[PDB]
This record gives sequence, C-alpha cells and structure tokens, in this order.
Amino acid sequence: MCLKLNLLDHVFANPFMNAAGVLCSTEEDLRCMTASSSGALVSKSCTSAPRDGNPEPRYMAFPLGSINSMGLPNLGFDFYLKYASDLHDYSKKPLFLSISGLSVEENVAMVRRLAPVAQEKGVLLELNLSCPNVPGKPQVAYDFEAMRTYLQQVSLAYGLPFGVKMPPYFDIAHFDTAAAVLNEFPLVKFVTCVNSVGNGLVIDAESESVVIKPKQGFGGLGGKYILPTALANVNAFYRRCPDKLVFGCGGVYSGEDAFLHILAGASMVQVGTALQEEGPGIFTRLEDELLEIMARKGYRTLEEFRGRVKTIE
Amino acid sequence: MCLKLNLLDHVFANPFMNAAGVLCSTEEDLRCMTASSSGALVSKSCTSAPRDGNPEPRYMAFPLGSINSMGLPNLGFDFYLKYASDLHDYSKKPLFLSISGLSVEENVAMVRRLAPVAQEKGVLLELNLSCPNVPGKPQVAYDFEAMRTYLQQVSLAYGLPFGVKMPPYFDIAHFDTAAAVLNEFPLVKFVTCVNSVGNGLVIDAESESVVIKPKQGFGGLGGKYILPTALANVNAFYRRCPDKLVFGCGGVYSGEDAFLHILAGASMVQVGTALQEEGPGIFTRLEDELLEIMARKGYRTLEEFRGRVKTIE
Ligand SMILES: Cc1cc2nc3c(=O)[nH]c(=O)nc-3n(C[C@H](O)[C@H](O)[C@H](O)COP(=O)(O)O)c2cc1C
Ligand SMILES: Cc1cc2nc3c(=O)[nH]c(=O)nc-3n(C[C@H](O)[C@H](O)[C@H](O)COP(=O)(O)O)c2cc1C
Ligand SMILES: COc1ccc(CCc2c(C(=O)O)[nH]c(=O)[nH]c2=O)cc1
Ligand SMILES: COc1ccc(CCc2c(C(=O)O)[nH]c(=O)[nH]c2=O)cc1
Repeated sequence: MCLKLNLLDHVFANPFMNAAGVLCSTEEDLRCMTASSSGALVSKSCTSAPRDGNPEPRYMAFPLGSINSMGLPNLGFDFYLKYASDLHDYSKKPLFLSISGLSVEENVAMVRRLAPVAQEKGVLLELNLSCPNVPGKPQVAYDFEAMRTYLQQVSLAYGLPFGVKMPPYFDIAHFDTAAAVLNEFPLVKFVTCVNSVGNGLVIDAESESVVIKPKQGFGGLGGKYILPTALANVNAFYRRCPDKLVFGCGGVYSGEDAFLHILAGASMVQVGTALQEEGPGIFTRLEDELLEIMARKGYRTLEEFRGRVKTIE
Repeated sequence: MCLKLNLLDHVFANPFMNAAGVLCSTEEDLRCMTASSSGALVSKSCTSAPRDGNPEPRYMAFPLGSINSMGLPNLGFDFYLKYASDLHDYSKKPLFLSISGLSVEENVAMVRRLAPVAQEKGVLLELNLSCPNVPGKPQVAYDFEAMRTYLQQVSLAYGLPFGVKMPPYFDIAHFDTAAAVLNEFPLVKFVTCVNSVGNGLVIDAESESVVIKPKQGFGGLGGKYILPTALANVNAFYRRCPDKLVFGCGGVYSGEDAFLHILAGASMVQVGTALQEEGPGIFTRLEDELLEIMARKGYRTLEEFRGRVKTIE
C-alpha cells in the first residue's frame, strides 16, 4: 500500500501539504514544513515588497473552523525566491511558491524573475487568484475578465507550467465559466480548490463582539464549515478540466476528509486551519488514517479511487 | 419577560419562524406551523403550476447541517393563495407567502393575484430570488441586472410592501452592489439573509457515494456549516439598508444562535435545517433559551441589542 504520487514531473511521498498562508511565512516556518512528514510545502503568498499585514487580532479559531483577515503579511518576493533558489532542500520534498500580487503588473514582474529558478530548481508556481484587485471590484477570480487578463499576462511572462489557487464558487454558471476561462490556458496544469469562504462573520456571544479587528470582523472562513463547499469545487473543476490536475484544500482534519477530497478528484491535498491548530505532527496522523481507510477498502494506491465518487442512479 | 414585537404593521409573539421550504408545503404542514409556538410562518416557495420536484433522495442531514436539491416541489400558487385567503387563522400569527416563479412574467402574474389578498387579509410576500439552474446564466440574485428587472416588475405589479429572500454573498463589492439594487426599491421593506449556501457536495466515505440523487450530488447547504456566512450577510445588509428590516436565516439551532443573528441586525429569525431535524418543538426551546440569555445579560427588549454587535477599535 502506498501514498506516492508522481505529477508535474516531481515525486511526492504522500499527497499532503500545507495550505498557503499556514506555517510558511518565515525561514523557520519553511524549515519546519520541510522537516515534517508532508509530501510537499507551499510558501506564503507574496508581494513584491514586504508587508506587515492587517492589525491583530486577525486570525481566530474555534471548534468548527477559523476566520482570518491577515492582509497578506509576508517577507516579500525576494525572500521567497531566495528560499527557493538557495535554501530549500529539494531532496526532501517539492516546493511550491505562491504569489499574490496586488495588480497584474506586480504578478508579471515576480513571475519573470521566478521562471529561471523554476527552470533550474523545479520550484512550482501557485498563482493566487482569490485575491484583491481594484478596491470596490470583486476579487480577481470573481471577475472573469480580470482573471482572463491575469492568466494571459502571467502565461506570457512565465512561459512554464503553473497552477492557480481559486476561491470557492456557489453557482453552476460560475463553475462553467471559470473552468472555461482556465481551459483557455494550457500552461495552467493544476487548480487548487479552494481558498477561504469569503467574508464570513464570527460573533462571540459573551462579549457581543466580532473576533477579528480588520474589516469590522469580516473574514475568510476555513475548517469544518467549508468541507462540503471544498468537495463541490474540487469535483466541479475535476469534471470540467480533464487536462488539468486538481488539488484539494478545505476542511481537512482527518484521513477520512482527505479520502473524500481524493474521491472528488484531488491529487494533492492541502491542510490549512487544522495544521494551524494542531501543528505539523498532523501529517503523520493524516497519513496513518488515510492508509487505514485504504487497507479496509482494499485500495493499494491513490489512483485506484481518485475521482471515483459515485453518483446515485 | 416576553419576546413580542411589531414589524411591518403586524404583531409577532416572538421573532421565530420557519424558513421557507421547511414544514410548509402542505395544508397539514401549514396547520402544524400555525399550531406551534413560532411567531410567524412562511409557506413553501411556489410556482404558478404544481411541481413534483427532483428525484429522491433530495434532502439529507448530518451533525453539521443539511444538503438539498428539492427542485421546488410545491402544490402550486392557487393552493397557497387559497390557504392565505380562506384557511389561515390570522388571529394565531402572521403569514408570509414565498413566491419563486421561473421568469419575471410568472412572478408578475402571481403577485397581481396576491395583492388584494394582502390588502384584505394582511398576508406578507417573500419573493425568492433563487431558482433552478439554467445552463449559461447565473441565479437571478447573482445577476444584478436581472435582479433589478425582477424587482422593478414586481414592485409595479404588486404595489405593496414586500421582502426578498437572498442567497449569500462572499465579496464586499457584491454586498455593495446587491444592497444598492435593493435600495432602489422602496416597497422592498425586508431582506431575508440567507438562502442555502449553493452547490455544496456531501460524500459518504463508506459508500464512496454522494448522498443526494439530483445534480450529481450537488445541493444547497444549511445548518451549522453556514452560520458565520449567514451572520455576515445579515450584518452587511443591516449596515447597508437602513430603511429596511433584515430577517436572519441560517444556522440557528439554539437561542444563542438566534441572539447572534439579532446582534448582527436580524428582526425576525428563521429556522430551516434545525426545524427539519427537531420538529416544531424547537420553537419553545429557542424562546426559552433566548429569554435566558437576555435575562443573564440584563436585556429586557430585543431592540436594546439588535444590530449592536461590537467591532474592535
Ligand atoms: C491564517 C491564514 C492565512 C492564509 N493565507 C493564505 C495565502 O497567503 N494564500 C492563499 O492562497 N491562501 C491563504 N489562506 C487560505 C488557505 O490556504 C486555505 O485555502 C483555507 O484556509 C481553507 O483551507 P482549510 O479549511 O484547511 O483552512 C490562508 C488561510 C489562513 C487560515
Ligand atoms: C428541505 C429544504 C427546502 C427549502 N426550500 C426553500 C424554498 O422553497 N424557498 C426558500 O426560500 N428557501 C428554501 N430553503 C432554504 C431555507 O429557507 C434556508 O434559507 C436554508 O436552509 C438556510 O437555513 P438553515 O441553516 O436554518 O437551514 C430550503 C431549505 C431546505 C433544507
Ligand atoms: C481582505 O484582505 C485580503 C488580502 C489578501 C488576500 C490574499 C491572501 C489571503 C489571505 C490573507 O493574507 O489575508 N487569507 C486567506 O484566507 N486567503 C488568501 O488568499 C486575501 C484577503
Ligand atoms: C439551484 O437549484 C434550485 C432549485 C430550486 C430553488 C428554489 C427553491 C429552493 C430549494 C429547492 O426547492 O430546491 N432549496 C433551497 O435550499 N432553496 C430554495 O430557494 C433554488 C435553487
């Protein structure tokens, strides 16, 4: 029995990795993720310049999940590029680098300088589309024309296979449209579904107060709240993008949750809130739990059941 | 002491009611809701003609909530109109009738007939802006131009105060746009936030199968999964629509959950999944629980804390 995967011309011991933003902002964090049993890691979504991010408190967790309005705190592109170029031990596991420029021009500038390092070292790019553009407009992946522009410009500037991190959608017409935009771009080789469920609001009954400071308490939701939304999006893109990989993210706390992602279509499975809460030891637990489900079902490899969710009648 | 309130020129014993679609399809259901301790009831969204809805199983519930693709099964507008006109006992509690025509014309035809019954009996209209998916276009509330057309036509045809049932939004720009549309219409006197979170997917690990038969298992989510989503929409529209009431719906299982909805801005609080699971007994429990939280806090009225959620700095 085994959890090995071979994709994007890399080899992965198991499908598990951190979700961007969790345990991946500093060198310490990346060394930690590298030392863990995960099959890969992704760096914190970065901007050209370093950012402090939003005022604290800006992340909070609870039994059913988490809320965050971090504001993209990060060390800046040059730091992540350097980690990729000079510090990461690729003999341990593959590295993804996530970018989240605040304009199409900022993303283009970063990808242009990433490319030679991707070529030489094998770092894999995750472009975060679930991200601000012009304030008062919707996030980029909710504005199909902007999304198309970003992918056109990044495809031309980068010129190498990459993937994209997508917000969740809630309407079949959006699944259809979004997948059709993605399928215009042959360099988009993987699609990660999903980023947080946007602009939720957690309120504490005792204090009668919101629990995070930025945006009057509004922020993105992760964890147990979002599993069925995540599964829907993984399966929707799996069905609509037959020439691309889908990576699943959202609501993974157990090997069973990971199994469901994989049934839906996931290749890699990313862990955000649960990793933030439990720490990197979660990866040994998830591996063991997934293997136990596989042994009970008689599955020897992930490809035996990936995308094989049954429908009724 | 007691939870009675006055809204929309009617008196309510308490802020609780069923969510449209739950316990409200047949005369038996409407009589049961009427006999319960709820403050009001709403009928099943209807169409001009009866509908059988989608194949079964089309609803399933789990510890964290529910998934449904009911397909608008209903007895047809003539039935709900006759209930409103001849059968409902207005001395017991107010009645809302939910309409969900498949085109603007069908909604105009129903509301022209409802208007004199609204005038004579005081039945209240809830216009459901969600509908079965049609390839190539989004649900009406997710197409702002369509939404504006529907409200323009219904406002003209009906001519009396009414409300609208909204799906959730996830992006602040969308909140700004949707609220600007709604605020064009002075007869829209209440907004109900939210309908189910669209197109989630629940998978059963043992069977490796989706749990509902329609739409390859995709369906709207309710219950615990959607509480922070629901609160965010309630508060976003409460802030943006100061001349309207906001009715909260989503994730209410306890008087604490109802308390949070009211803190966010809810005037009435609707109960879907939890009502489907627990039955109409739930209303006495929610009343008791809400009054107990009020007493512990020193609140004597709902007005003392409605919309008064606190932000940080
Ligand atoms: C504190 C925090 C920071 C995040 N930062 C990023 C980020 O920089 N880039 C990104 O693509 N997603 C980011 N996300 C989203 C996660 O990658 C993930 O999509 C989301 O949390 C859902 O997965 P989960 O249910 O396992 O938490 C962040 C999430 C959290 C909780
Ligand atoms: C079985 C079922 C049928 C529903 N039918 C309708 C409907 O006819 N009209 C409507 O506006 N909402 C309908 N809904 C949505 C609910 O009114 C409510 O918005 C949603 O379930 C979220 O609330 P909850 O978390 O309390 O379940 C239905 C929900 C369920 C579970
Ligand atoms: C509302 O302010 C922001 C600013 C940047 C982003 C992109 C980074 C990001 C963040 C974040 O840094 O706040 N959190 C998430 O849950 N997902 C993300 O993709 C998301 C939201
Ligand atoms: C995308 O599929 C549908 C089908 C019917 C409707 C309208 C009725 C309705 C239903 C339903 O009858 O399936 N379920 C809900 O959760 N909310 C509703 O508003 C809304 C959406």
